Amino acid sequence: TDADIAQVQVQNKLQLAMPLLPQEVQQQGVSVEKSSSSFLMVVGVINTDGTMTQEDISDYVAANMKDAISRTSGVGDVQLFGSQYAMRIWMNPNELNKFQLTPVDVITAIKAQNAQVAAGQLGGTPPVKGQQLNASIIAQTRLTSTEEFGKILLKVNQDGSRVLLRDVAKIELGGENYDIIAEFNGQPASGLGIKLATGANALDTAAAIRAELAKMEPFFPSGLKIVYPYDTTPFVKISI
Amino acid sequence: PGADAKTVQDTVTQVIEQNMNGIDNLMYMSSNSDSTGTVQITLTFESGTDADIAQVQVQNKLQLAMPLLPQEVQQQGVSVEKSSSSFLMVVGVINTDGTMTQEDISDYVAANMKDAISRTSGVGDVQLFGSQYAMRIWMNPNEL
Amino acid sequence: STEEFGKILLKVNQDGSRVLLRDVAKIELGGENYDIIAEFNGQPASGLGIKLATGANALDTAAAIRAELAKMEPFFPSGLKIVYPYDTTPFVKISIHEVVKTLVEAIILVFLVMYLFLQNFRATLIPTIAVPVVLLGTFAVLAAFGFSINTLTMFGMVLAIGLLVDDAIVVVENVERVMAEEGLPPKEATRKSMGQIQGALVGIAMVLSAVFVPMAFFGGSTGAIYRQFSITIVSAMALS
Amino acid sequence: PGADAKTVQDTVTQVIEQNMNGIDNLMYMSSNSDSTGTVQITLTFESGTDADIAQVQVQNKLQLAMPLLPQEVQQQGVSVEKSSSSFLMVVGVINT
Amino acid sequence: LPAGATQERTQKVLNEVTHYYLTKEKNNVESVFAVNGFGFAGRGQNTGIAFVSLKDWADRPGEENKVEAITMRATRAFSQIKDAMVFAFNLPAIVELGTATGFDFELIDQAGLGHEKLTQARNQLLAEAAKHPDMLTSVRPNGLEDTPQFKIDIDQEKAQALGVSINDINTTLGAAWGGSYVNDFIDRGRVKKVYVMSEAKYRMLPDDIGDWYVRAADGQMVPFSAFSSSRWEYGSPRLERYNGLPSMEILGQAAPGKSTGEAMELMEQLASKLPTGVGYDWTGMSYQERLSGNQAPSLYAISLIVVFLCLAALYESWSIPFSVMLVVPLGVIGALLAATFRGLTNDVYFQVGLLTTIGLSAKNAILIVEFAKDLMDKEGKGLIEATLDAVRMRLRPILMTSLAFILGVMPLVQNAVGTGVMGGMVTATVLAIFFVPVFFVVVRRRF
Amino acid sequence: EDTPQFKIDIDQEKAQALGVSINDINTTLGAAWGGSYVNDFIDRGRVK
Amino acid sequence: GSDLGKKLLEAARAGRDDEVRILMANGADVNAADVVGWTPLHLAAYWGHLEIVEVLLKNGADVNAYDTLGSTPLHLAAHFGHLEIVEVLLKNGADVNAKDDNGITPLHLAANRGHLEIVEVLLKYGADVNAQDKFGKTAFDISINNGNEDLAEILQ
Ligand SMILES: CCCCCCCCCCCCCC
Ligand SMILES: CCCCCCCCCCCCCC
Ligand SMILES: CCCCCCCCCCCCCC
Ligand SMILES: CCCCCCCC
Repeated sequence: TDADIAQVQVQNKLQLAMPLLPQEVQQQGVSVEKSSSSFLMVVGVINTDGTMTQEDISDYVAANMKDAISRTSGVGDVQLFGSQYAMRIWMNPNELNKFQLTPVDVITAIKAQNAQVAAGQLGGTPPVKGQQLNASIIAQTRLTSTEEFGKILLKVNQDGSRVLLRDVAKIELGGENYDIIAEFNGQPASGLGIKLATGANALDTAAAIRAELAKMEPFFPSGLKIVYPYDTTPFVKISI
Repeated sequence: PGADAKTVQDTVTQVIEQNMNGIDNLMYMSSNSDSTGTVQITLTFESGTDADIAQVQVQNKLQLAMPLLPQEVQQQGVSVEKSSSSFLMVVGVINTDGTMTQEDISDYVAANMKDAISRTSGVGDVQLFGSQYAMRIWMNPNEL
Repeated sequence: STEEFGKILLKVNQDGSRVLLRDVAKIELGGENYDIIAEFNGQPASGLGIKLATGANALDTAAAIRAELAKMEPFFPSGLKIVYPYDTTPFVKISIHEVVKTLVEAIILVFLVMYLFLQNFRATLIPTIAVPVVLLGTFAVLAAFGFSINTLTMFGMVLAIGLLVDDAIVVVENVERVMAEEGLPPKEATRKSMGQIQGALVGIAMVLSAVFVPMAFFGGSTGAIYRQFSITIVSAMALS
Repeated sequence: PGADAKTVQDTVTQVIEQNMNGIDNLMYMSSNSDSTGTVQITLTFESGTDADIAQVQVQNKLQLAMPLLPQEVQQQGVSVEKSSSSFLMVVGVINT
Repeated sequence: LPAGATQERTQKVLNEVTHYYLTKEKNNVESVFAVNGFGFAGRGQNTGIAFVSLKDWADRPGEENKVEAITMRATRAFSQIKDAMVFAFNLPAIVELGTATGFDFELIDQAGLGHEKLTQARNQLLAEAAKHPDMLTSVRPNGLEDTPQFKIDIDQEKAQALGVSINDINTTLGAAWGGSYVNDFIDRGRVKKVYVMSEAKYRMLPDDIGDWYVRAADGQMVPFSAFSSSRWEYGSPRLERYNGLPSMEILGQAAPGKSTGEAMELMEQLASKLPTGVGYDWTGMSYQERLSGNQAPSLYAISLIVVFLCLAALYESWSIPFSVMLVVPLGVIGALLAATFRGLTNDVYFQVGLLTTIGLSAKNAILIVEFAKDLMDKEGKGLIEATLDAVRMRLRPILMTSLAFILGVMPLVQNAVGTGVMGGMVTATVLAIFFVPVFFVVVRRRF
Repeated sequence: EDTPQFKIDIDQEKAQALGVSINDINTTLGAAWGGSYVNDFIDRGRVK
Repeated sequence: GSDLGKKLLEAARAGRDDEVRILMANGADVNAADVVGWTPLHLAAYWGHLEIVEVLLKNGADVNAYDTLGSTPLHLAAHFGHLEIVEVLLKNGADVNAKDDNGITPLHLAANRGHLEIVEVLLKYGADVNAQDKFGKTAFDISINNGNEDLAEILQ
């Protein structure tokens, strides 16, 4: 069976089912992948300085390495042994009840004040006669720091005090999920579990992954090293 | 509609780019995000790659990433096309007597001419330079 | 219609009087956007960018497009005119025109130069037969390999006609020479003449293949252009 | 769903049909829009054509129309698959 | 046009550009397709292209009426224009490829430096490229510079106090100023869009922001000025990315005399001196022509090895092959003189032109050597005797083909190209009839 | 193998009686104990 | 703006010191406005070019020039953390209590982005700590909303 055709047929049928799926499941991104059941190689990532936590290493791999390895031809599936960071709002139910608020009010406030608005332009098309200037209007942009999420105004009291999001929750960067924790010879690590795409060559794909990692190595932070704890390709190369 | 370069990149460009994975024989992926409220993401492939397979693989990974884009972009919708602006010819349509705007000309070409040129023998693709009519509501803030 | 959009009810006031969309907004048919202002010699303009279908004919499609536009003439509003600011058809015609010229032109001059030296109309026809046979043969091999009639294959075929003329002269001249210097009959003179050059002609086929074939094994854009000249010339030369 | 033949044709069938221009080895294209809401555009290809590539090239050109379609039509989802006109057999089921 | 330049201004330039072409080039120009709004560096109100359609080749006689000539004249007259950077340029031979001369450089933000820091790292590379005119020329950014934009902050406290939802505020703003696609309608049996937007004269200057009113929860109509506060700042109207990461495309070419390969090697050296977290990659033609370079010597090597081996089997000798293969420069040099004298360029047509001349001069030599060698083998003749008999027997047919060629080419004597392959074959024939005899005797004496 | 799981029933009458929404009850429960993906933000140039 | 005035704005914005110095010699308008009302001093102050700020002030550039929304160069310098440009501007007679159309002072902007040293220098040159924006918010109110205790200690 041509795997490229098999994927197109499977996805054609999935596309009919996609809108029937819950709203939350679609936003997590449904993925259709053709690959081997097991791993080609694992690309381990450790910090020899100790200036980065196990959380920090996983976040760097996700944001600065994974996407490029996932795009590499011959790579069927990439598995992050860890999790990319997310703006974690840790709600306190005592503090929420104290100001008569719910998780609903927290969710409404974030959607309202972490907005990327399309506000249009000054002197936009079609303009009037003898128009002077043409400039983009910049309204609200996405929040960038934990401190900005901190000062999200939830409500204003009768006396004139303000309830901020930092008053009813602990706000920090942290894994989208906290399920996967990797360790290389005791010391903490992240890594990419790379599966070989259906039909693609093992050795040629391995070379292309190394080639892409080599382009990143120069731009690593302090004491971030790559390690190869699992690789099937060296056996193939030497046995031949 | 009415989005700045940064808004487009942060909400559309980065989201589609992040989902362009498991696509065969990719060389590089350049993209532009400008203040006309527009994004273009060109995926260039290895020579001898089946351009039909290369397009459907790109088309498929976008569709699963469509729920992640904003309401206004999903509504507008996103198009995937093969990139070879090698035209056979370009037919210009003009108005000499000055009874028609470019809006009126484009709409006539779209309604009457375009579909007929498309069905013409040996014509692979047809592209209208300008858009057909749209119902414009020009709001008055003093009256509102 | 605009009337229907105008009569959209926004509000009903206390007294019973109405507020419509037309009362708070101007309504008309217009463009989706007003970013572009297209003009052709300071006159409002639009257009159609047309692309050729896979395995189609650029000359037939072009003529067919002009035929369809000509039958839309009587249905156009007043002032509307078709213009052709860009067209690749002119260049395709010339690429074919030069090949037909060079063939006709070659067959004439070979006939003259064959008669100027050998001085008999019987010998002058043998080039006139062989050159057309090989060119028609070349078109069959281009079709089999799955090439098109384009500038690169045709200006490569122009250079090929030069090689075809030599193979025609080399054989006939050597028979006419062997007949002159030994006085042999046409049949035995040919057997001896071919016996002298047959090993060399096979040798030349390999040597010119060695020159022209590796040109086609370049990668990417350059390789694609080089393949057009390579397959045309090697095919034409090998058939000769 | 719940749209007459005319409204279904004007908003879906024409929008899809007018982007099915220039597909490799396309002989003819029969289509119909009915009062139930259904569209069924059938593209029949030249004998010997690779049916899998034929499907792919239709799916590519269909995604030009997909943005222009109504919101509810996209919600129901649009299928692109190789078809056959006749039933091989009918398998009846009864209760005795 | 510069930053904050309107559509009405860009048209006035395009009007003057079209006025020039239909006036001062009425003999040459057929039409001008003026497109305000679009550009090949970026889009917007402040950009435009003019597609100039010329008349037939016949109606434009001489080199003065060609594109290259009209282009240089056009750019001079448009240098006069006040608030614009206008210049004409010919279309590339193959529209499908692009510019297809010089290099295409992508400068990449490799470690989340941001927009403002990559802007400076680019300016540091541009400044360095300017200090090597001998190697690099026309090193420029292929994109728009940062422009003024109207930052507007919504006071969340004031909006909540007056009882105004943010949804209503951002929608009122985005719909009025930006325009909002609502739903579809049917104009004469065809589906078409419905856009709500402010009438032009209420969405032009910051003064107009104050004229927009959002209804509060209590019922009051709150003006936009009550809960808004605006200032100016600089942001990019066109952000670029390459392989997921932020980038800036830099175009350029090798300086006259220098190869495009050298120019790239310097650009690589200059790039290695930029701030940390700033990488680079080669895209477009630079990616293509770097793939070509590696292959070239391997394919040249195979060509000669196969030629040698094929001649070796033909003649049954390792040495005699060289007598044929030494003819290559004799066919080549004629074409090179014809090119340099008349002023042609070494292009892909000219290169395949050389290969055919080499091929046909080799063809002539292969028979001369074959006849010469056979006379020595069969009839037991001497080296000089056999060579002299060979070149005599082969003189007529070589001159017959050569006469047919120069008679076939001289209708072109269009005059410029007419001497190219004419001169290439004249020397190829003249030299080979004298030099091939030499090559055979010199080789068979030594080996 | 099967494991103990905390079954929780929502009395619809008592909810309607007090005037609490059912969506508010399920969101509050789902968000707090499960986690709610609200929207995206920009962490040093990247969407997260 | 003049023909030269345009090249001074581009040069002042860029940071090309030599080009400015020659345009000062050729008598380029030091008070040449942008489309939005930014003088070369604004552009130099915003993009942080100390050399050009000093050279422009030397050639009689207006230190209290304001754009179409009433923002002086001191706003731009204070807001974007350009310490030694705030010093130079205040020394050459910049209005430390300059209100834009929103009633925002340089002290407000410096406090908001949390540039501690600039806030002290502004206060030293007599910045009004009790000054309010259109909403009625002091530089102190901005510090407690951001939760900057270091900044909150100073502003009193
Ligand atoms: C669109 C592609 C069509 C292919 C046409 C091929 C025609 C072949 C006919 C000649 C065969 C000669 C074999 C040597
Ligand atoms: C029977 C003929 C005797 C003369 C032999 C000539 C052999 C020429 C063959 C050259 C081609 C080499 C193939 C690799
Ligand atoms: C006998 C030599 C044959 C080699 C085949 C390749 C020819 C075309 C390559 C031209 C490269 C020139 C670069 C300026
Ligand atoms: C591959 C070339 C071999 C040459 C050998 C020469 C024998 C004397």
